[PDB]
Amino acid sequence: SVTDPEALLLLPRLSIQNANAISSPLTWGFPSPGAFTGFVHALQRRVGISLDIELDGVGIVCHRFEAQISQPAGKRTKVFNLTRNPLNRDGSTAAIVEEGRAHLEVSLLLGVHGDGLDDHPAQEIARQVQEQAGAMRLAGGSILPWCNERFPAPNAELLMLGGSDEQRRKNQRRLTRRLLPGFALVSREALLQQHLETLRTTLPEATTLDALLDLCRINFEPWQVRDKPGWLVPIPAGYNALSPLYLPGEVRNARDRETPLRFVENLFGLGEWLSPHRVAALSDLLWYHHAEPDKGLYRWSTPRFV
Amino acid sequence: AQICDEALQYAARLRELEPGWSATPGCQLHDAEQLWLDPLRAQTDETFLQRRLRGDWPAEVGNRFANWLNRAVSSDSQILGSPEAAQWSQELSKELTMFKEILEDERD
Amino acid sequence: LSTASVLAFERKLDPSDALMSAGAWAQRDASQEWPAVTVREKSVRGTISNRLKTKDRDPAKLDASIQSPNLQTVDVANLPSDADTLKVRFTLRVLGGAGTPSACNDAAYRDKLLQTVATYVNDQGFAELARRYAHNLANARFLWRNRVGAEAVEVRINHIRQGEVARAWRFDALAIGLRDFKADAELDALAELIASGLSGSGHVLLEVVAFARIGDGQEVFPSQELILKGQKSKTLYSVRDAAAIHSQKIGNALRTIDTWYPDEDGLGPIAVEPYGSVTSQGKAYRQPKQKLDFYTLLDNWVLRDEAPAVEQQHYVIANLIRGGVFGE
Amino acid sequence: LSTASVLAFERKLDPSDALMSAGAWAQRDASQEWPAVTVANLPSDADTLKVRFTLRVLGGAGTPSACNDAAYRDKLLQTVATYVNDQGFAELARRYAHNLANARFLWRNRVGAEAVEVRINHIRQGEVARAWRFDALAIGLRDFKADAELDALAELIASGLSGSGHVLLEVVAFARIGDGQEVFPSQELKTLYSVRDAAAIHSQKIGNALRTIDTWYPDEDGLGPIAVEPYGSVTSQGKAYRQPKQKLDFYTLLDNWVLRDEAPAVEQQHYVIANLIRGGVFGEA
RNA sequence: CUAAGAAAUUCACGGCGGGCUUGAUGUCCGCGUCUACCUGGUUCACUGCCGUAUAGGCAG
Repeated sequence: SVTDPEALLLLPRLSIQNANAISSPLTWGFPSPGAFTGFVHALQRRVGISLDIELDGVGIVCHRFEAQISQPAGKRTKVFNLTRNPLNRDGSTAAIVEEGRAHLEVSLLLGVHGDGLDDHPAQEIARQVQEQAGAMRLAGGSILPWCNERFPAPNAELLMLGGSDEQRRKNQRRLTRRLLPGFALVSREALLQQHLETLRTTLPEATTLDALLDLCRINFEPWQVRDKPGWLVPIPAGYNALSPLYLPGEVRNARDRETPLRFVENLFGLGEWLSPHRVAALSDLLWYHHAEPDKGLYRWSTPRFV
Repeated sequence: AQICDEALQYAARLRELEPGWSATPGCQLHDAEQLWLDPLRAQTDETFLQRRLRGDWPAEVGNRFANWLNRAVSSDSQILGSPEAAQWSQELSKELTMFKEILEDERD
Repeated sequence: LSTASVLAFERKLDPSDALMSAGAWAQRDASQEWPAVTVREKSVRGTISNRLKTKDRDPAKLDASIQSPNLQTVDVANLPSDADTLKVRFTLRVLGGAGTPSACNDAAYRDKLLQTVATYVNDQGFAELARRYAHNLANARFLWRNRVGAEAVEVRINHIRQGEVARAWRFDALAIGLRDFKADAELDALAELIASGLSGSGHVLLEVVAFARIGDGQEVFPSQELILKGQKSKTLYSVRDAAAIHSQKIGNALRTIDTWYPDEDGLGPIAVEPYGSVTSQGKAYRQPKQKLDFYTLLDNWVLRDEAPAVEQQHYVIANLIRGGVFGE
Repeated sequence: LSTASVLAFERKLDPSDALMSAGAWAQRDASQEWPAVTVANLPSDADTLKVRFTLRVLGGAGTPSACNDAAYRDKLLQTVATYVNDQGFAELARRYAHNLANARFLWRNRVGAEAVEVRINHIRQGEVARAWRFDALAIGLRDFKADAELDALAELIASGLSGSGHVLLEVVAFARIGDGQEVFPSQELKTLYSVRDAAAIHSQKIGNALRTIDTWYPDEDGLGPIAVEPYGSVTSQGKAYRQPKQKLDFYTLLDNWVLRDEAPAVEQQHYVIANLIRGGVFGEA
């Protein structure tokens, strides 16, 4: 439970068009959690210093999902819908470097820490965060601001260290009315490890054993299907170095000549989509990223979710 | 508990997305759902009660699908006269604990 | 030689539904145009009355339902404000051919069953069973809750031979008891008629009209229907907008002749049933752990030729008279 | 040995629906033909009311219609036997006779009246056997338990509840509410309650004024009688009395006196027996 | 500081001609739904009471 938020912030219903749907070399679907943990850090270096606050955690709640896919004739797999790119200066068609896209309706429980809570009102913070977050892009996709027939959904804020124990189930059961048509994505790292010593029949690794939880696999009649622990998905769970760290000028194709570089690989894990009524406290639902730069581990998870 | 959650999911889907009601035809066994599938509509949808500002005793839904779950199966016979039939009434004493106040807090 | 897997018996003693009618006393010798007791609609509110949920007497759940009402809507049947005697009229048909089943797979079993009932009949007639059915006709028993708290109950039984009355009986039903089966002249004369009907010795039709003087404007109790503003709580049985008792309820009130049990010190008759059980007591008296029960006694007396006690043969033949789906 | 699961009692002291007719005064004993309220315009010729219902006092107290355990059956019947060996029903019967004495079955057609007279007739046939006349404004309605020649009407109901005779009571109430105001019958789901095109009161509302007995309750005796109810509540004034936390309550006083044979100076058992006379599906589990 | 940052699938079209689905049949037989209640909670604007501007005879 590192850096417990003194305030939760609910960016209520963000509508996103053309988000990246590939998300890893192995997975596809809902985009990576590192996109969200980078989005909250891009908020943090635009309004977080001007308000002296700290946006550090993020809760991912997907309300609506739609992918540009199509199922071919005579196959049970999917293929991705594409865009026609511009031509070359030769007049010929360029290569088809395929990309997956998805529409996306999301909610973001942010978590605020600093001393700027105690200087500004709770309504000043929420507008300066919301109207900033309509200038940015989430997963390569445009955050589309509100216009409709209904009313724009407002950006609330709790102060979850404030109140009695009756307010600690009056407040955290008031936001859950605004998160309930969708599902929350949490990190399940203990399941994939306790399913690894569960396999005593074979002695596998975590690669073939995360592939054995994605399955609606069918067991022989002693037919039947093996039991469901929930709605489990594979997620990208960070990065891992495959190179030593380079000095910040000794590659001349970097994004900048002031930051060190590593060549990294992906690092795959397990997650679960669950209704937010199973959630005891909504601060346990937040995504952080910790790094071990002495190792090569750059990863993200939801800690404090038992 | 998954069914108790996806019932609330169904309630939340029908809560939004439906900007009209014409409930006069077609219904002859489906009643007492103004606390369960009805928005506020900025209008007194009362039924000669205090429905619009008060929403208590929600056994018109809670027990009414707690019996729906029991009548999902009737061929189970030898559970009667056993100490394991008490275990089946444990989690239905649990979903009759956690379901009330999340149905009163929407009408205020 | 085994019990057949299919055994069906048609009912003997089949009554109709009982139409309720309302009139004054001493106008009951001219009761051919008395109006029907109708079924009305009233609204009914009462507070909570049950036992409260134990271990849930906390003041959270406590202060919710006890101030919010319970607005029902029921049916009632009442006498009119100028009428103090209920008229209940039905028709009883006695058929005969008691031991002959409708459906039966085996023919050796049918051959043994017909001989067992045919040697019951000539050894001792239907006059004992008919003497006990005539008592339940002679007192009112079919007036179920219409009989308790009555001034006078009078029962008239006519024998409709062709289209007119071949013989009229006339019973004051309260002097005739509800526990004892004492013998009378005109009641043995009715037992003879029902006993000839049960043995196929003539066609028998009976019209039974009971007059119970309960009081002016009071509530009568027709039988209650299963409910599938606007009649939410109680439905009462009526046939062509006239309140009525079910035929099977009257039939239950006639077959209450069973006064033999494994455990008895005087409790009155219950209805003849296999595994002889009372719905208003939750209890079975002929449980098969005691070996006095219809299937045990029937199977012994037909297969193994174990002739029962002479009192239990009456119970077995009464179960054949009521009908049923036996066999499996 | 323990409580059964299925138990119900039947409604003793069952009234009928009280039809209400108007009519002009000085035709009182010759009231064979007074018309009823013909609907919704009320005259000024008729200056008084006429409320008639019949009342049956059945008999049997602790005999259930449908029990479930025979040991509990005989224990409850011997508890009612030890109650009835102690005394008759006459202490409850005089308090029922008190509600019969006035016209408190006129709920709001009595408040605002100048002279109300109640006539109770105990009838064996169509012939009337013994008659009574009481003055409703001049007799009690609260306490002090004192009026002469009402003890015979008490002993009648005590015999009828103990079973010493068939009792049928044919009551008439003349309410001088004034020279033809607009009286108020019961109301169904807004429409006034009728019987045949004549206005009337429900028999549970006529009957609710009859078990308005209970002047014994946890608070002080300054407010008077409440209707004998399990968890004895008031449905519209709002106060829901006789909480099960404290012990004076019907299910507590029934289950501790049948199963756990309690007998201190607790002779206010009249609430429990008055609930058994009310009847109802008592419990169970 | 987000597997970051970028992107026009487009033009045209005749699905169509024909056709015998038949023949036969026993759903029966038995049954107790009961007990209780205050709509004394805010449950459509029915022809005969001299003028929105604060102003005027209600044996309803």
